Amino acid sequence: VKKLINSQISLLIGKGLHEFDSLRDPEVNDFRTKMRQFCEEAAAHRQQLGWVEWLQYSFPLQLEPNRALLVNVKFEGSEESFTFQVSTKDMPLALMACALRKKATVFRQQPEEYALQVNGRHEYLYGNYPLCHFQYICSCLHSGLTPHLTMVHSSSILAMRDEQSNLWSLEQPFSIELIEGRKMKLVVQAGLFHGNEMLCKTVSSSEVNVCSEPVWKQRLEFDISVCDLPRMARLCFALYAVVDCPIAWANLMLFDYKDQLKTGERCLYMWPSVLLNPAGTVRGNPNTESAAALVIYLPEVAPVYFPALEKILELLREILERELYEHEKDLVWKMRHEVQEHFPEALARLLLVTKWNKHEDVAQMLYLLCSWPELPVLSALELLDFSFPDCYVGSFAIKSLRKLTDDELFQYLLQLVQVLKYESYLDCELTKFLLGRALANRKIGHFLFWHLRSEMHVPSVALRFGLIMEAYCRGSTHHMKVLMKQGEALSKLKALNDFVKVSSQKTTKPQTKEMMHMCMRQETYMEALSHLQSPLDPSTLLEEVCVEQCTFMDSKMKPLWIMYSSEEAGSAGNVGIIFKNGDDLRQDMLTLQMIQLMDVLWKQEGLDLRMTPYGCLPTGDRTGLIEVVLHSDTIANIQLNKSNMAAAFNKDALLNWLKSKNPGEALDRAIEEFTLSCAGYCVATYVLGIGDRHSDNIMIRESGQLFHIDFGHFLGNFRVPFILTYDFVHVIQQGKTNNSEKFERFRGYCERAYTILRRHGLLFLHLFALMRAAGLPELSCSKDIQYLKDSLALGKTEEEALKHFRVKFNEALRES
Ligand SMILES: C[C@H](Nc1ncnc(N)c1C#Cc1cn[nH]c1)c1nc2cccc(Cl)c2c(=O)n1-c1ccccc1
Repeated sequence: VKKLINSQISLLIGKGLHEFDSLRDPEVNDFRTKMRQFCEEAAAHRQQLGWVEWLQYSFPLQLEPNRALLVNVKFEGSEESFTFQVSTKDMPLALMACALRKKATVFRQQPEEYALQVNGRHEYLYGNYPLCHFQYICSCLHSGLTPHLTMVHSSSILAMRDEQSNLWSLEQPFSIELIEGRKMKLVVQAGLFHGNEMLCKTVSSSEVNVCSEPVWKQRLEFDISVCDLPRMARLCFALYAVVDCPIAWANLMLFDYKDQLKTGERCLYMWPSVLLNPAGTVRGNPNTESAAALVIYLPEVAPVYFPALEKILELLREILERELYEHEKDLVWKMRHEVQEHFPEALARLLLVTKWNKHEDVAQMLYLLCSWPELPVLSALELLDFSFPDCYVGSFAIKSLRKLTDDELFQYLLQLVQVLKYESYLDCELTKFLLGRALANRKIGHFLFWHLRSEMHVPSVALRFGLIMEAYCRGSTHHMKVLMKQGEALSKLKALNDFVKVSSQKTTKPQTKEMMHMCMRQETYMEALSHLQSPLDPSTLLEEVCVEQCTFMDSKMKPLWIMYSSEEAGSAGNVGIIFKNGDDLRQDMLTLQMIQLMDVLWKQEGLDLRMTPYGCLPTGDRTGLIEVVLHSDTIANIQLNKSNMAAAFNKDALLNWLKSKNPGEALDRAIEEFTLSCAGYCVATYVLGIGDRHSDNIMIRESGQLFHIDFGHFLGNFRVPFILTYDFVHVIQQGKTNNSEKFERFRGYCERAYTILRRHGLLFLHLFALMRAAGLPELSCSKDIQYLKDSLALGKTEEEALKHFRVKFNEALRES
């Protein structure tokens, strides 16, 4: 019985559990235990949660940041439905109060015992809040569509819970003896690093010939006392050749995870190259066989652990804040004590002057860290940055981070996961925290898994991600079932796309399309492809898959197009997803995630650019899912101006198009939608650098809202300036050649959107800092990020920045 599970875990996480054991690594062994029971006691807690507390776990709310409204309401055991009229300002209960009395009359005669399940979705309606504060309601009301809810009893929501049954004396210089290696001449650079910059000095070595397997036994000496290496400090090797050609690199913690200094001899299996790399990880390559190892000797010292801590309890400027000439590092460190007293939110600037190479400053720096008032989240995001490796800051950072909402957590989740690659050991506070939150919220649970599942093909993180995944599973056995269902859909889809690629090679679109439909209609594909939660959205219920509607785009990686339909969800149950295999999909997810962040900040200052935030989810190696936006066409299609329709100038295709989708008065609103979304995405794509936009990767929806697809290009990689296209300019202007009233309302939208993002310019900056961890080729250098500072123009005055933004815009009308 524990063997079925372990086995289902191996399947699910993409690595066999037996590969852990088989490592005889003690660090990994107590990781697996200290975490198995954090997680099971977490689940313990879970199966005794109250019923509403269960709803808040399995189906956490969806929420937006005077008039009336129609709502069909059901019950479980039946199909009889009543329509209502409630306003947008009622609570969920008014509805339920009113829902039972129209029953208490048919069945011929207590609203607090209930919840409104949205229909054919794992979404529910309950709480403090008005009706239109809800993400579904304020959404059905635009679409003007009737909400369809279900009165689900407390007895029913406990039934589901039930189902989910589970020292400092050493003052000589530190040095290593080099030994052998196993792949002109050969060089071996080595630095002592803490975070970003180095403690000691650069230390090359004896030259040898590429005649190698080489042997060095040169005693390599480092410029720093031993009593003064910090608790971290990573030692950082690098192997090249000249008469410079990079070869491999390798890092390692100078201390045991269990705290003690590292002696004495060990073997370093190195990762290759492309030139000395403090940021790569401090575990070694799994490729044992192929891998160039390096062997060194970490010398002896008597069993010196690293001192616990009541015994580091030992001990006009401000044209300053928010790079130095550090004839100013002084006054910062000098009067550090009332930095803490009178300026707490500059903790970071301080750590970035603290001496890590000498333990007296560190002990003193840490001394102010424990008394430090906690920070605002924006600040804690800063401290996660690589250049604050320190266990303690990271503890402080995590400490200040518990004041996150599950909503903001979900909003920064992709970065926090990237941060997991910096961590120097396995059992860190961030991991404990993420699993804590994840186990405590099933939407968080969902997306944490997939952020990890999607990287198990990358050797540098397969072990850690694997390890956490398994823990998550030990604490959520049921949710493991639901994720298998998903991973199997994706397994099959992949096979089906392989077939579609191959088949399309030798035959026509109707033939391959009709062939695919049979592949699908096999018993095995119908079972796998149906009746699962959507990896893109766990409240979306992919149920009965419509094969007649499935197709594939006749382009290079032949993405698939899968429609679905729930009968107990009606029209809002007919949804689709896109399978794409071939491309790395992490670039887009980042882009769509940031854009969605833009729509939140704008909405939080009362500005709705009617944006369009479709899910994008990478699931595996160059493989992931994209969410389908029904009722939408590419501009490029629309502008082909074909015959059929009911356009004398190509300029008018788009507008005519718009007209035919919105006759009578509805064309007013669509133009408006159009104008708003076009302001959003124009500013979105200008701030972010999104390149070569053309009518093939811009889509418009019948409502009018336009949105962008295919985000390959990013942060102005080929300075990307503002773009305004004549033919949306022509739609904005309702047809007219000279509609300055409608066009400048449009310029304002843009200016507002731009200024609102500028006041959070720092959030985006902190968030792009952490993503540097992600290996995204168009996001690695220090000055890919300066693109975002000169976009946001964050170093100018608000009246000045908007001066220059105004130049950029005006030059972009001028193209048309
Ligand atoms: C370009 C269009 N794309 C999206 N359509 C809606 N909703 C989205 N979410 C996306 C998307 C996307 C995307 C791709 N890369 N990054 C994001 C699209 N993508 C496809 C992908 C695979 C297979 C097919 Cl058969 C199609 C397909 O027919 N269209 C399409 C073309 C014109 C009119 C309607 C549909």
